[PDB]
Amino acid sequence: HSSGLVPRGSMESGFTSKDTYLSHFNPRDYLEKYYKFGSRHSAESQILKHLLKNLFKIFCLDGVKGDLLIDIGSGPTIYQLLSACESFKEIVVTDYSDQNLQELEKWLKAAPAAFDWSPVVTYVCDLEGNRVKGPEKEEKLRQAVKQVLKCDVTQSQPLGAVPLPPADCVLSTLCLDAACPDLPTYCRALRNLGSLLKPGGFLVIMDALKSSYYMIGEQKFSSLPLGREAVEAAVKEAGYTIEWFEVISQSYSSTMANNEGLFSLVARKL
Ligand SMILES: NC(=O)c1cccc(C#CCN(CC[C@@H](N)C(=O)O)C[C@H]2O[C@H](n3cnc4c(N)ncnc43)[C@@H](O)[C@H]2O)c1
Repeated sequence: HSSGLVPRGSMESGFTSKDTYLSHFNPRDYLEKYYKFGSRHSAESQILKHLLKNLFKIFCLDGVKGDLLIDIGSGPTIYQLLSACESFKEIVVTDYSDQNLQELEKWLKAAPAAFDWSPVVTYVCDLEGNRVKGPEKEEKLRQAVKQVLKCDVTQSQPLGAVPLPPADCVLSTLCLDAACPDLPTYCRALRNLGSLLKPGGFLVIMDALKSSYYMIGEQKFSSLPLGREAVEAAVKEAGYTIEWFEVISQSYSSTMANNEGLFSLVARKL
């Protein structure tokens, strides 16, 4: 093993192996290290609020809406879907790592051991005008999530053999940097994801810029350090057109990730 020197599961290829996401990725540690939302003025909270505001604007003031939205690399998180469940009749959340989708499956049952998204749900409700309070928002979301599937962005069929109608949208937060060891792997995954999108559908990606790693405590995972133009071009060569592309300076703390901001885009398959 490497021991901090380089990302775990990467001494050989240079990039954390996907089997490492089944070995050493503890979703409950991840949730508490990035989504506690306990103090709102952590570096983690400021980033999350921006993610939530972008999702709110994309899904509640912009057009993006429809019948099916497929979220890619959900991990064990549900925040990226709270504003989205207002505009899509059905949401299918996916992930590669069985540990993350069970920690997810615990949350749709509202099982007591589950992680508490209570305050995060609350912050999205006030954004959306306080039509509802938390518990109903969570219950609106829980009925919308209609499937929990094993997923792999590196495959010709990312979702394997599971049949689904073409999605009205595909979303992916903090995954592709984590899932793709290089630019050709990165570009291939965005074409694999287009495999699930109707023509003229929406691709919504938010990720980290020039980030070579992120931490969950002391276990270090690899991240593809991409710049805006690398991402801008990678998406363009996957067969999409970018309707909006935004970049913010705000970064994770040096202890958790060495990103230089995050990016946020809306694209459409040509
Ligand atoms: N880039 C940085 O430095 C950085 C900065 C800040 C945070 C993070 C993070 C992170 C964790 N992330 C989920 C987070 C997400 N839903 C969210 O919280 O927003 C990993 C996800 O990708 C895994 N995966 C791995 N291989 C895959 C493959 N081949 N196909 C499909 N999925 C694959 C999944 O297991 C899933 O867990 C990274």
